[PDB]
Amino acid sequence: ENLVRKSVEHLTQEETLDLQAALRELQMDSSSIGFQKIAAAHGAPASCVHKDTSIACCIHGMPTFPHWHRAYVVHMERALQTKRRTSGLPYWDWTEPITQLPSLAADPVYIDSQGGKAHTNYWYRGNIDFLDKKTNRAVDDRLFEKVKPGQHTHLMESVLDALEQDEFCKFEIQFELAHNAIHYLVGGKHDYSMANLEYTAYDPIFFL
Amino acid sequence: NKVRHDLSTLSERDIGSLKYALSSLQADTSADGFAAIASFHGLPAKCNDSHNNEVACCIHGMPTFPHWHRLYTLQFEQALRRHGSSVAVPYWDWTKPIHNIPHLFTDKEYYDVWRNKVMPNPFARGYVPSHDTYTVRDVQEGLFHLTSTGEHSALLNQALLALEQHDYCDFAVQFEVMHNTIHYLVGGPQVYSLSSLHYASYDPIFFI
Amino acid sequence: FYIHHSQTDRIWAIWQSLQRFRGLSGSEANCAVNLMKTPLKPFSFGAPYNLNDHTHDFSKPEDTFDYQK
Amino acid sequence: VMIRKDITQLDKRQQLSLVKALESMKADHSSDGFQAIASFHALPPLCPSPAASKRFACCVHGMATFPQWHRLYTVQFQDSLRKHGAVVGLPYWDWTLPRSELPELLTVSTIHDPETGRDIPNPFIGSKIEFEGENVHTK
Ligand code: CUO
Ligand code: CUO
Ligand code: CUO
Repeated sequence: ENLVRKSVEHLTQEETLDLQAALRELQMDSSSIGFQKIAAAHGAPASCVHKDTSIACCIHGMPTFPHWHRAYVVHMERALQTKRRTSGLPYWDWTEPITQLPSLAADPVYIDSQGGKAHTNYWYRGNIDFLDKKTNRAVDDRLFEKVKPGQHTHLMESVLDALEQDEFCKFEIQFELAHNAIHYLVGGKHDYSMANLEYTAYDPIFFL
Repeated sequence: NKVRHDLSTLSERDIGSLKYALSSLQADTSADGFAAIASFHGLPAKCNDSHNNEVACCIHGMPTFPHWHRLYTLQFEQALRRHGSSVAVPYWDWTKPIHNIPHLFTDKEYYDVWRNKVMPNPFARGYVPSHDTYTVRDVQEGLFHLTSTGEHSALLNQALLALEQHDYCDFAVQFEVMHNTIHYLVGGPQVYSLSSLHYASYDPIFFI
Repeated sequence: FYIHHSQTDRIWAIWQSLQRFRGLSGSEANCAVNLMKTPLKPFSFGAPYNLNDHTHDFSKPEDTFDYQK
Repeated sequence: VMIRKDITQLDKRQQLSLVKALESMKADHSSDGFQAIASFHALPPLCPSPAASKRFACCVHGMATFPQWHRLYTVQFQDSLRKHGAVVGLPYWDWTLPRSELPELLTVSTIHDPETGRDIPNPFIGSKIEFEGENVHTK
């Protein structure tokens, strides 16, 4: 029935491979349904405001912000189903510190079993068709991983404070800030990456 | 003309030179270049001649075997020197137990630079253009050596035994086998790897 | 550029030797004490930009006089 | 005791090393590399920070500190060449004496060192300014 989203780590190899093949298949999809077209919605190319001057189409700094992005994931999720993705879009729990990056997203190369050939992982990256360029990510802040005097982490603290807020809007301001950190760490300096607003959509990490 | 140092001993400055040199090595299209240089070891087999009848170029299971590989290393060293490598290619002392795979080779990305640009680590791997396949490595953790003595690893024992042999021929037999272990370790089951005769030359670990 | 500066540096060294003859310590500079202390970039900026350890340590000009260093 | 000698005095072997070393230095991808080293003195300007909006050129010119800065600059090159396998220290061209002929080491465009027997351009003759678009020989 309804798709279930599990953590990336939880994903089984079988599940992961389905995901592996599906997005890679998805990348090929030229259709508007296709991933490349999907990326456009988040940012460049922008056409958010129709005839008037374009601006990035994504609500940020607004309470609408969580709504828009949530909608965004589903769109991709649907795409995976076309891909015949077995399960829903996995989520990378940034909050918990992780010793290493997630294998699925992190590994630049995915090695299939049975001596499968090593190929670049689809999750590792994607290409920007409109602006001929390849997206890239650099994690300047490797340190973020496993930094914590205990269970509480900077993200946890930030999120927790946001959590303790009845007002949705009050929550949003706190919540949004936590959200932005991942883009910053992953994207790093690179112009084409999660760090950039327009470019970030291309990275598959954005998805997770 | 040249000194060889251990990988661990290599300083960042020293390694940095190596990092760049290999990158430039990879670039070298010429026969002297890396892609061409690799073929010397095995596939494609140019060895008897370019003619269709062909065999692997390297001599194995033969007393000539140590001679050939020795010569082979110099070819790379000269290549790097041309490239501007400051030092002779380092050797990865296998005999000592390896807590972890050397950082220079292991790191997929070579983040450090004044530029602090992120790039792939030429040391990490290369790809086979003919096959249009990519190198892969399947390594066993077992390589982390545990032994009763601790000092006397299997490699150490095997190497030492070979060492005590006046007969060169006898020496070579023992000598080669110890040599074999690393190819198996890194390559693992992967068809395209050090474990493979033809493919193995591609991996940069090979030189080390 | 390098060749020229080498010569210029050579003459500077010459001056230091003359100063020793004078009896002034060659290493010691009396003048512009404030500037000498300050480290000179990018030498001060070590890696990744400056791989060289020696220049990095040496960035203070005070240290620079003794070329032998 | 690395020794810096008059460029003229230098041996063919000594010359050999410098030519090869600099040429390799030119190639050096590293930050230690020649192109990078060059940027220290002037453009691209590194001084305020390697990445800063307004950048100034690294010249402690017109200051007392000036000889010291340049002194380090030379050694930076010298150390670099050594990484390259420079046998000796950077030589000095004594302008003080009048010179009918310009130094051959720097002047000759092509170098046909006898050992290799191959002919290559004299890295000492010039360099290319990469960042500046001008992919011209430093004229
Ligand atoms: O929000 Cu538009 O980027 Cu995560
Ligand atoms: O032997 Cu031919 O490769 Cu180690
Ligand atoms: O260059 Cu700044 O001094 Cu000769």
